[PDB]
Amino acid sequence: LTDPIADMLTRIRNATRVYKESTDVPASRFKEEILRILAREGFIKGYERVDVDGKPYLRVYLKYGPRRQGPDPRPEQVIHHIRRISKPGRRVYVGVKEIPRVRRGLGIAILSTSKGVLTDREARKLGVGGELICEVW
Amino acid sequence: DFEEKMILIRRTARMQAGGRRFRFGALVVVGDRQGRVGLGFGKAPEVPLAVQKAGYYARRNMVEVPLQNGTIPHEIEVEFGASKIVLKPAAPGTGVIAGAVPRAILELAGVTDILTKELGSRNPINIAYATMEALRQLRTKADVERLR
Amino acid sequence: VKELLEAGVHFGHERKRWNPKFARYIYAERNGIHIIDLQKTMEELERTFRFIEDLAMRGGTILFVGTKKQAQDIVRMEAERAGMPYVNQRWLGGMLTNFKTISQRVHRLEELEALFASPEIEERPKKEQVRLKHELERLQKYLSGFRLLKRLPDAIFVVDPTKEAIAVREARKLFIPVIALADTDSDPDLVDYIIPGNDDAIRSIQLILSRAVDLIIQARGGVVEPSPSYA
Amino acid sequence: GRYIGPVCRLCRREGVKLYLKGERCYSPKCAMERRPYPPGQHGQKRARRPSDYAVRLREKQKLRRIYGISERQFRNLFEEASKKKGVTGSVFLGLLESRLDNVVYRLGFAVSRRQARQLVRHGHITVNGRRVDLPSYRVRPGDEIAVAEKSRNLELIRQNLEAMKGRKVGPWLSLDVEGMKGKFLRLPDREDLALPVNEQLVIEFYSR
RNA sequence: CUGGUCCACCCGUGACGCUGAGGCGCGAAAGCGUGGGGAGCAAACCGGAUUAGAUACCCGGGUAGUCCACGCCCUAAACGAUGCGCGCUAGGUCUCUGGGUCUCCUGGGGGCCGAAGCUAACGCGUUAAGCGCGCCGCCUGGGGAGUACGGCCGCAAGGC
RNA sequence: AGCGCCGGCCAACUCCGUGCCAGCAGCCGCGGUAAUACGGAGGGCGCGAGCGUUACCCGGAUUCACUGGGCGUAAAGGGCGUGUAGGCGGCCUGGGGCGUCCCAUGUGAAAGACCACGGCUCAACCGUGGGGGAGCGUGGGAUACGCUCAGGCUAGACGG
Ligand code: SF4
Ligand SMILES: [Mg+2]
Ligand SMILES: [Mg+2]
Ligand SMILES: [Mg+2]
Ligand SMILES: [Mg+2]
Ligand SMILES: [Mg+2]
Ligand SMILES: [Mg+2]
Ligand SMILES: [Mg+2]
Ligand SMILES: [Mg+2]
Ligand SMILES: [Mg+2]
Ligand SMILES: [Mg+2]
Ligand SMILES: [Mg+2]
Ligand SMILES: [Mg+2]
Ligand SMILES: [Mg+2]
Ligand SMILES: [Mg+2]
Ligand SMILES: [Mg+2]
Ligand SMILES: [Mg+2]
Ligand SMILES: [Mg+2]
Ligand SMILES: [Mg+2]
Ligand SMILES: [Mg+2]
Ligand SMILES: [Mg+2]
Ligand SMILES: [Mg+2]
Ligand SMILES: [Mg+2]
Ligand SMILES: [Mg+2]
Ligand SMILES: [Mg+2]
Ligand SMILES: [Mg+2]
Ligand SMILES: [Mg+2]
Ligand SMILES: [Mg+2]
Ligand SMILES: [Mg+2]
Ligand SMILES: [Mg+2]
Ligand SMILES: [Mg+2]
Ligand SMILES: [Mg+2]
Ligand SMILES: [Mg+2]
Ligand SMILES: [Mg+2]
Ligand SMILES: [Mg+2]
Ligand SMILES: [Mg+2]
Ligand SMILES: [Mg+2]
Ligand SMILES: [Mg+2]
Ligand SMILES: [Mg+2]
Ligand SMILES: [Mg+2]
Ligand SMILES: [Mg+2]
Ligand SMILES: [Mg+2]
Ligand SMILES: [Mg+2]
Ligand SMILES: [Mg+2]
Ligand SMILES: [Mg+2]
Ligand SMILES: [Mg+2]
Ligand SMILES: [Mg+2]
Ligand SMILES: [Mg+2]
Ligand SMILES: [Mg+2]
Ligand SMILES: [Mg+2]
Ligand SMILES: [Mg+2]
Ligand SMILES: [Mg+2]
Ligand SMILES: [Mg+2]
Ligand SMILES: [Mg+2]
Ligand SMILES: [Mg+2]
Ligand SMILES: [Mg+2]
Ligand SMILES: [Mg+2]
Ligand SMILES: [Mg+2]
Ligand SMILES: [Mg+2]
Ligand SMILES: [Mg+2]
Ligand SMILES: [Mg+2]
Ligand SMILES: [Mg+2]
Ligand SMILES: [Mg+2]
Ligand SMILES: [Mg+2]
Ligand SMILES: [Mg+2]
Ligand SMILES: [Mg+2]
Ligand SMILES: [Mg+2]
Ligand SMILES: [Mg+2]
Ligand SMILES: [Mg+2]
Ligand SMILES: [Mg+2]
Ligand SMILES: [Mg+2]
Ligand SMILES: [Mg+2]
Ligand SMILES: [Mg+2]
Ligand SMILES: [Mg+2]
Ligand SMILES: [Mg+2]
Ligand SMILES: [Mg+2]
Ligand SMILES: [Mg+2]
Ligand SMILES: [Mg+2]
Ligand SMILES: [Mg+2]
Ligand SMILES: [Mg+2]
Ligand SMILES: [Mg+2]
Ligand SMILES: [Mg+2]
Ligand SMILES: [Mg+2]
Ligand SMILES: [Mg+2]
Ligand SMILES: [Mg+2]
Ligand SMILES: [Mg+2]
Repeated sequence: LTDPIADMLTRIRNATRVYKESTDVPASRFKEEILRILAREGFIKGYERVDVDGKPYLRVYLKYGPRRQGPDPRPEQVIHHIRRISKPGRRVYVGVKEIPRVRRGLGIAILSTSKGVLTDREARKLGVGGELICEVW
Repeated sequence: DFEEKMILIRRTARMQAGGRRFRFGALVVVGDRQGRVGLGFGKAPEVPLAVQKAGYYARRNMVEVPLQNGTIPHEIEVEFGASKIVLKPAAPGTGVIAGAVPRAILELAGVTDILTKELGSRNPINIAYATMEALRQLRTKADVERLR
Repeated sequence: VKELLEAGVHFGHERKRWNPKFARYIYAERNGIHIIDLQKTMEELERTFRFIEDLAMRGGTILFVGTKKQAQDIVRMEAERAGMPYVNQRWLGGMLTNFKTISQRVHRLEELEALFASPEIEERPKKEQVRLKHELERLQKYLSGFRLLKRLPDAIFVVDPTKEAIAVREARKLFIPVIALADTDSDPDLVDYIIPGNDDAIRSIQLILSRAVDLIIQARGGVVEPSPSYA
Repeated sequence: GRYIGPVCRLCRREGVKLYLKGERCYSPKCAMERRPYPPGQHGQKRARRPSDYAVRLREKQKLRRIYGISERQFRNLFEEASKKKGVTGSVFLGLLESRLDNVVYRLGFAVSRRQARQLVRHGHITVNGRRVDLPSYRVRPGDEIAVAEKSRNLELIRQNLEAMKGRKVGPWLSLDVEGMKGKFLRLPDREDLALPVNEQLVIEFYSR
């Protein structure tokens, strides 16, 4: 594996398209900090440190919409969209003043900064920029 | 009742021995200019029969779009096969800046201030359908907070 | 009105010929045959009937759908006993979605009911008589349970959602709720109020339809004793 | 310069009465009140559905033909309104209104803007004292638009003031009759005028 | 004599990994050089038919070549017209080959039908053309043209 | 008062004349005796001391695609390996602080541009004022990620 972070976001995105109750990602002290923001901003029901075959994992409990009317009774997503911004191929750095407003306000840009993992809102609050991790809505 | 606008009228032909035989199609959008729009594509052996039929489907397929002082809430991009439509929020003084097809939709939808752009295939039929699915995916601050 | 001896009548069947969505209801696979949790079945039986019971004391229509051999006659029993429309033979395409034109054909049935109610012109051609009398036999075979239906149902009840996916689709398109008995081969998500149980043993078809039809009349005025059923 | 031609053919094309003459406009000898159909050989032929473009051309031509103004100056104002803060439609309409020849016609000093121009052009008008012969002057709030006294004692101004005794003039305008002098109070809200023009469509014309 | 590979055990090393501009090797058939071999087959070629003609298709012959050694050539519908590695996203069935307790479960390959999703459609679908990250190669209207000029390779044919 | 245009794009329609002729033409295409498409006329459209043409630049062109594209059959995966440089890289804990982010500070001439006012009777033009940014030098600050050094782990990889 070459991008641990992206893999997680992809594990989540894929798992939500079939409405899994939960899903497992290989653990990391940085993946957690991200997952923390993901839970507080209300994208996921939460997470917990599990083990798979003696190996550390993070189990993520997925959150969806209500049962729906019509031919497609599939509920809406809570995470409609999640994808890497910065990459190993190309590191994306933004100063505070150039931090983008995800979906006119309805979504967040998770960012890694020299003052912890913050959202776009929090970055302007704390007054710092950094590597743009991903955007989610 | 709602206001009707014909978007497209086209002739198509099929083949049989002794010649080609025709059929007309009608793209029809319908709206109240208060946040409720409908799009229907009507096909029939003649022109007015087809337009009528489109209007019937047009009402049979609606979508309640959340205007906010005449503009959509957030930016939306939808691809329908080959065609792509872009929608962007705009200030009061802006007006509607759109191609004829998404314009017809957004005027009857009551949208008065929006920036748009067509991309990819500009097939009117497909562009039309694409724009609806974009509207159908617009969500409010409430809708976003409500889900989470 | 429920029970705990449904395992004394079905507990489900069918092998690894399943729908993977139904997994949440299955307990184990026994003799190479998926066995449905009956505890799970009742839970829904509660939920399902609660919906039915609300519809009964509001007095709203129900459509009974079942055309497999196992549920062939056993619907005509329970449906008339509830006095509500059913389909026993071939479920015609578009009965709900194209109701106006489908029902336009029942007015021919009622038209044949008129003429062959004696006498009005038996001096009509011998071939003409033969045709219409034959035509009556035909219509009766398919439309018997559908004439009772004079408006679009508030819900429909199905024996096999897989077998009657056509029906389920129409109801889905018309926002008409779908209540259904369904074993492991069926799509759970496609059904609103689900009865996860055997849909082949004429035992379980009886228990589920009857106790439904029992629940039907019970909130409509009175109760009755068990219904006719060939063992 | 300006259009300077047969003016009734305009209205007949626009399908609306544009009150471009003054007196004759209200008489039943009006062009519209006799022939409400387009000028030329084919005016009575049954019209075919006007293209999306056609609609926006007309509305712009309408708003422009109202002011008797050249397309350049029309364009330039629109642009100035396109850069300037707020609802572009409002600012454009206001800027079109703040023209001296228009203010002169509005305060009723003249019967037609066409006539209102020559009054400005021939020095017959003044602002805050000084003489102005420029039909394009940008009237601000606080501008005292008066008739030059050397032009006060003239028939044509009298006849036209003799009609301005009790005619009310917009919420953004004041007037002192007899003294032949008025004032520009503020920029006209879109509400203040009910011009036969959906000005949103004008913006949309230029966005091509 | 010798390569790759799979399984089981879960014993050893401690990120030693993935991709890969150049480079290097390998590279079906036909073709070339030197020397063998040569039954059958068979470009070229000869004849017999067919035909308007038949420099073909069919028939009787038939030399290179097809075979071996060593050395060249380096092309292709060299194809899955699908670059390699990795993670995640229902299952149903046929098959090959391992290991368990062998009902069956679990690996690694070979097909078919298919969830989700993709796609212009056809169709793909845990052997992805799904969802993602990394690296390389390649595309930018048809013809002119894989031609010309230059350069490098080749005995030449010719290749890049 | 002129100039261009009135088939579709694209706003503006009728008569005569010609008869694949004469001619029009940016693209689609017009004319072979019923032409809104040629020439003339009337009428109409658009601009206006200008109107049109040619030439070039950007735009439309998301048609070199960083924003923001593609390669099964549309143009496009190298015939296949092996590997150089390069690009990219698992989990944990520390040190450095290069990338990265923050603050202070210097520079970023004037004119132009943007916002406000003002001078020419307006405007064009011009004057006074205001807002700045990138980018680099400097000092101070931060450490999540990328980096680097150091010490560990076994999930990748390899070996028994
Ligand atoms: S008279 Fe005045 S209003 Fe009536 S047509 Fe002539 S110009 Fe327009
Ligand atoms: Mg980007
Ligand atoms: Mg809504
Ligand atoms: Mg399309
Ligand atoms: Mg696409
Ligand atoms: Mg907004
Ligand atoms: Mg295209
Ligand atoms: Mg096109
Ligand atoms: Mg069954
Ligand atoms: Mg001029
Ligand atoms: Mg007027
Ligand atoms: Mg504006
Ligand atoms: Mg008034
Ligand atoms: Mg523009
Ligand atoms: Mg070990
Ligand atoms: Mg060790
Ligand atoms: Mg390699
Ligand atoms: Mg190489
Ligand atoms: Mg070879
Ligand atoms: Mg060979
Ligand atoms: Mg040779
Ligand atoms: Mg040889
Ligand atoms: Mg020789
Ligand atoms: Mg030889
Ligand atoms: Mg021989
Ligand atoms: Mg021969
Ligand atoms: Mg011969
Ligand atoms: Mg010859
Ligand atoms: Mg031969
Ligand atoms: Mg031979
Ligand atoms: Mg030879
Ligand atoms: Mg030879
Ligand atoms: Mg030779
Ligand atoms: Mg081959
Ligand atoms: Mg093959
Ligand atoms: Mg292969
Ligand atoms: Mg190839
Ligand atoms: Mg090709
Ligand atoms: Mg490669
Ligand atoms: Mg075995
Ligand atoms: Mg397999
Ligand atoms: Mg398949
Ligand atoms: Mg599908
Ligand atoms: Mg794709
Ligand atoms: Mg198809
Ligand atoms: Mg499979
Ligand atoms: Mg494989
Ligand atoms: Mg593709
Ligand atoms: Mg060319
Ligand atoms: Mg070319
Ligand atoms: Mg060559
Ligand atoms: Mg070649
Ligand atoms: Mg050469
Ligand atoms: Mg090649
Ligand atoms: Mg022109
Ligand atoms: Mg024509
Ligand atoms: Mg026109
Ligand atoms: Mg005549
Ligand atoms: Mg001639
Ligand atoms: Mg010409
Ligand atoms: Mg003709
Ligand atoms: Mg003629
Ligand atoms: Mg002409
Ligand atoms: Mg022309
Ligand atoms: Mg010029
Ligand atoms: Mg260009
Ligand atoms: Mg570009
Ligand atoms: Mg790109
Ligand atoms: Mg492309
Ligand atoms: Mg690829
Ligand atoms: Mg290949
Ligand atoms: Mg090669
Ligand atoms: Mg290396
Ligand atoms: Mg590195
Ligand atoms: Mg790393
Ligand atoms: Mg470190
Ligand atoms: Mg630093
Ligand atoms: Mg400066
Ligand atoms: Mg001034
Ligand atoms: Mg200045
Ligand atoms: Mg600026
Ligand atoms: Mg600075
Ligand atoms: Mg550190
Ligand atoms: Mg280390
Ligand atoms: Mg390992
Ligand atoms: Mg090993």
